[PDB]
Amino acid sequence: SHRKFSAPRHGSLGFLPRKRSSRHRGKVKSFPKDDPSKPVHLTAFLGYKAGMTHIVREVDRPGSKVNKKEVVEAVTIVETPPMVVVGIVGYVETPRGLRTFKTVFAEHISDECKRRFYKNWHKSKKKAFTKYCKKWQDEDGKKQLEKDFSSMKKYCQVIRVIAHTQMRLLPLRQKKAHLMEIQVNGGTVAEKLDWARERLEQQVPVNQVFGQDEMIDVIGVTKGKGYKGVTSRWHTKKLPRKTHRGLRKVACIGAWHPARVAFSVARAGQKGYHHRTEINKKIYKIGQGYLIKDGKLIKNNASTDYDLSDKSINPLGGFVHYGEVTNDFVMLKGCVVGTKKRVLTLRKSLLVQTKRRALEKIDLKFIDTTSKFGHGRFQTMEEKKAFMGPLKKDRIAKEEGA
Amino acid sequence: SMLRLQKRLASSVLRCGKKKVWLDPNETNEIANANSRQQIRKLIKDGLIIRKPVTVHSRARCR
Amino acid sequence: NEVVTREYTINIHKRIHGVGFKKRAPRALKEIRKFAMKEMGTPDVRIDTRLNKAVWAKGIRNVPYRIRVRLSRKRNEDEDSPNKLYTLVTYVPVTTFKNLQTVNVDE
Amino acid sequence: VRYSLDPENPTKSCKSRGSNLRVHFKNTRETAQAIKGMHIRKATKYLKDVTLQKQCVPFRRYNGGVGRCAQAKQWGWTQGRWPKKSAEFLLHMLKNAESNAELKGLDVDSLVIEHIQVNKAPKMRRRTYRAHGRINPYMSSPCHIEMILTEKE
RNA sequence: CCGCAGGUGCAGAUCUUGGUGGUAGUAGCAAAUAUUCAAACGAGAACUUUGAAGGCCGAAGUGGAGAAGGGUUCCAUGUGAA
RNA sequence: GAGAUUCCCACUGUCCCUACCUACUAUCCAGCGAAACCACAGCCAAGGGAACGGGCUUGGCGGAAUCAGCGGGGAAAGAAG
Ligand SMILES: [Mg+2]
Ligand SMILES: [Mg+2]
Ligand SMILES: [Mg+2]
Ligand SMILES: [Mg+2]
Ligand SMILES: [Mg+2]
Ligand SMILES: [Mg+2]
Ligand SMILES: [Mg+2]
Ligand SMILES: [Mg+2]
Ligand SMILES: [Mg+2]
Ligand SMILES: [Mg+2]
Ligand SMILES: [Mg+2]
Ligand SMILES: [Mg+2]
Ligand SMILES: [Mg+2]
Ligand SMILES: [Mg+2]
Ligand SMILES: [Mg+2]
Ligand SMILES: [Mg+2]
Repeated sequence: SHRKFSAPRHGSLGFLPRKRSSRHRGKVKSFPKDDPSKPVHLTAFLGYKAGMTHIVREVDRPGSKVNKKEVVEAVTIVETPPMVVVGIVGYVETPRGLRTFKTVFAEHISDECKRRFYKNWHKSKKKAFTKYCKKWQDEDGKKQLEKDFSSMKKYCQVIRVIAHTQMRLLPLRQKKAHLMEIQVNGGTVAEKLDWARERLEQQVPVNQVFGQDEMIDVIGVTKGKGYKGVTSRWHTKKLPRKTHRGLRKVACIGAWHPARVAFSVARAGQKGYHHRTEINKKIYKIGQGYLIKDGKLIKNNASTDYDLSDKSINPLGGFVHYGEVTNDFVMLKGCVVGTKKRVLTLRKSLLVQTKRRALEKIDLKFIDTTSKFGHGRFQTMEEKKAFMGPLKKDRIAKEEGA
Repeated sequence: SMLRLQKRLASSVLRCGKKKVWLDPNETNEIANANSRQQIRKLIKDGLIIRKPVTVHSRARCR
Repeated sequence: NEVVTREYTINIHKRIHGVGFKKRAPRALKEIRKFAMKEMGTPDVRIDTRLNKAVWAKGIRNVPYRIRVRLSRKRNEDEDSPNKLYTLVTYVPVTTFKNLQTVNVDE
Repeated sequence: VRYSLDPENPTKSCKSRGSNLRVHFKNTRETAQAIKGMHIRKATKYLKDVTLQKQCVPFRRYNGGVGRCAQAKQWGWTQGRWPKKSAEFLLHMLKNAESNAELKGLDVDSLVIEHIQVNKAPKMRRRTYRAHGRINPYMSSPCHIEMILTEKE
């Protein structure tokens, strides 16, 4: 008989293989549709989730309760050191799909990039691409490479560049760089091949790929939660306290017929570490990173047009469980999948942004830099010292320093 | 080697519990050779077997 | 050399963090033994009874956060044994742990 | 005594046997299958590593409920364990076989385990007590073991 | 082979007795806070013994002695099959 | 009055709406090691059939060996209703 009262289903069947992701990076799975009218550009980038903070900004939304008002909004910092382009892949369209036609790798592949090709770098002889790079010098290999480029020009429909991240600029333990095929859009195949070939061995910063106050997609693997039950995994109703064999269960896992457990019944297993794609994350800021012209510059990270405070994006005492952010970063709006120092893919939006939520100018007034390792209450070291005055350890240091 | 008999006999001779019987951990063979209460008495006289003092339960706090 | 003796300080707090109450002191002994094995490369590690008493001084669950120990690598050449070297770990009483380095100590 | 699989030449070969050994037949069978065909030095160090939990024996036939380990990937398998008692019993049998090889006067740096066989022994009865005044068996599963080593290099 | 005579032919009877599998190296070895260090004996020590330490019973006891019941379990030495 | 019932104050995780922590397990390992049950076995839809099939017909299809869970089925087991 029918269930006595109607209730919506727990969880979505659109994510049913609720399993550990087979990948750690997070693959794009759909690049933006290519039109030759646009200029040649890259469609994606790789960053690392540094941490979260919040900002103060004035809203320019007419007809809203918060029009011309100040709001506090949570933001995520994604450290994005420049990618390095080391290869070009061509794809050809077939009645069976896109297939890889030819891959051409640049000379002088970086050490951290070459680490990706080895499971045990310590015991390796570091021989990868050593014979391949020799064909960039002799005339035979150069002719073969030119033939490969011409074949890509005359046969391939879409081309992509292999780009890797720069581990040495990150505060992480890992030295193995992350490789990625990033699609080149906006032009003829010849034009995008010329563009990619000029960008071989070069560094592409994040400001050449993404711009201010545009809405992008974030692709990544969520935080792992291990083996979880139905109550935590599918958020089913807890059974009453009087239940005998357990109350964190689904009471009925199916009727007598069809005499099997259906795939749509909530059951325990892996939770978290799932590949996910969240669209429409606005870029509130693109930080500039640390420079040394005559002295070290850190203002360009957290100083706004109304703050004018010489402070960087790093919170007081550093980002918890990440480290210190010294490269370019992207201040996105809201939360982003994954743990700290988890690698994320930033992709251009597949959609046309016409709503007034999008295309809205973002002007920050304040960026919070209090310590996240507790209830931080001071924005800067100088402010904390000015408030608290000299201390005992400062006194005993100055006594020795005379 | 195994001094259960010696500990029991020492407790009986010293008129204390087996808690308070102290056998010399270095003179294990000499104590193990003791199989009689006379030999236990001789070991007590020689100092290889000692009656440990009562654990202190002070009444200064109560006073 | 191989008959070297050094003075270390061990973060028992760090190595015991997360261990249940009835396991903290036994795990502190196990971590001290593992620390000695890692530092001196000797599977044969003896722990002085004074050091054991120092670790068990405050009961089974309130183990001291830091402890100053002395690792001495000594010849085991007294009988036919698989290992010819062993590490004796003794207890070094200190009043403070501030600014204490790992120091080579002479004979 | 009658061994199964008599050696092809009983002058380059030595034999070892044990009966009613108090080890589990299933674990011992898996360990014997693991060390079968090995050189004697390799088998000795492998059994020592099994005792030290640095190399596993793959549980292939008697694998019901046996957990997974990383060391099972050395073999083409997933389930492996470290039967200490089986390893020690096979080590004693290997020492006995090496002594027999010494007595027969053939050098023990070229011996290979060509034959090894584990058979069930007569079970020994013990008793366990269950919920409602019931008695259940608590049988042991001892095993006979035999091995034939042969010189080859 | 010719006759004679049967306690004369098994797949079953939740058959009788005996033996053996899969289950399965699985369930399990989770009631009463707790063990650690060194040494000795020893082929072999998480469990034995000694010493040190940390704990528990807390005198209505996990202490000291009896009745009923048991019947040698008491004590010393030795062994390491079960 | 450890009797049956209704309401009120207080109280609260009974609930909204669940979350987190602790001990012992479960889990993995060394050692030890049962039992229940068992025609053969074990993926489905429909058909017909002792009128609700694991086997038959017609179709869908089918890839070694396994681990932790689970309670839809085996018209599961337990007892000649
Ligand atoms: Mg309805
Ligand atoms: Mg109930
Ligand atoms: Mg915080
Ligand atoms: Mg099983
Ligand atoms: Mg029982
Ligand atoms: Mg009974
Ligand atoms: Mg008859
Ligand atoms: Mg029959
Ligand atoms: Mg088990
Ligand atoms: Mg258990
Ligand atoms: Mg007490
Ligand atoms: Mg009494
Ligand atoms: Mg007795
Ligand atoms: Mg059917
Ligand atoms: Mg009937
Ligand atoms: Mg009846």
